[PDB]
Amino acid sequence: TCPFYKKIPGTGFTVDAFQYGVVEGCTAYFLTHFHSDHYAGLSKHFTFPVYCSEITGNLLKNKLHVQEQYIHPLPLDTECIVNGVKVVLLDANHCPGAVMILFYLPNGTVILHTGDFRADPSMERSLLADQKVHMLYLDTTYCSPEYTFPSQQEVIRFAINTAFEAVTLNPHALVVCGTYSIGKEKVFLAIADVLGSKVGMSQEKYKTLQCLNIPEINSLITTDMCSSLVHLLPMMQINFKGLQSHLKKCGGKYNQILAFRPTGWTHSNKFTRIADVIPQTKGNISIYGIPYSEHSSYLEMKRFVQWLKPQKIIPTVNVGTWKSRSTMEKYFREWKLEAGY
Ligand code: NI
Repeated sequence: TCPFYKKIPGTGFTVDAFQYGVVEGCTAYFLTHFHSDHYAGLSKHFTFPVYCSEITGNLLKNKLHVQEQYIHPLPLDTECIVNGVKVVLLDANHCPGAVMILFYLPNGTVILHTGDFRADPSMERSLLADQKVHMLYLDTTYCSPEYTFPSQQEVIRFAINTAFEAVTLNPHALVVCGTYSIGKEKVFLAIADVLGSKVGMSQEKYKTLQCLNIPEINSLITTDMCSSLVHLLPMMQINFKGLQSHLKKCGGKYNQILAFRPTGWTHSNKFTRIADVIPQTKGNISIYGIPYSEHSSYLEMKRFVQWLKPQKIIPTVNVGTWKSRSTMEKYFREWKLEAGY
């Protein structure tokens, strides 16, 4: 059954709750972003109102075939009325089209639902600055102090420098980047830009990218593999067997592959810096795991929450075990005692 952490009290709303069938008493289903664990259950046969960003709405229509009459896109940073309740959508700094949602309850309570987010100080100057938030439904993916990671900017600088050096030393080297969802587009776009190439990909992934309102996108991507020296493949194909295979397919146009695997966190984050990363190398193939995250680090999370000073926190991630739940509740209390709310 639908868990309590997906229901917004005092409303007939649910958030990211599409795999339970009809939810008794739901008059509007919000969708924070187009990642499969969040939209799981949506299809062309859905007949209830879905509220979301413009970009998520483009993906629901073109990739899922949800019918236009059930998709209600809203602009960001704008007070809107939905079924009699004032809401605002804010940029979540996650993947394209990902939002946080502010609900203004008839009783005066204000609730923020982060969806999936990477907290940033710029959020402290959004419409969140303007009033008190009583309850926070929080993306707690990396809620433990071991989780450190570098800025997105640092990671992109590393990738750009690594690729440019390799291809300038060997003009017959191929760059490959893995993907399995939207998100992390900066990795493959930044590498292609330094190499004076478009990025080449499959027809299904090009279609996906043409939904995302990225400026000048026609100048940046293509379905013609042969013309391009940065290719995208399914993350499942980013390994030696999969890459050797792929290298054959270009027909001796390339003699070396340099591949990136954008992970979230991995335990080499605890012992190594970005300046000191190394790849796995079998022959003329090298695979780099780069810690490009679209979720808050523990310190970014903690800063956000200490700034917001909510009355109550409801975790939406790692909630399945008593041990995780208890650990999270301990950090929340530390934070509140340190900051004095
Ligand atoms: Ni996500």
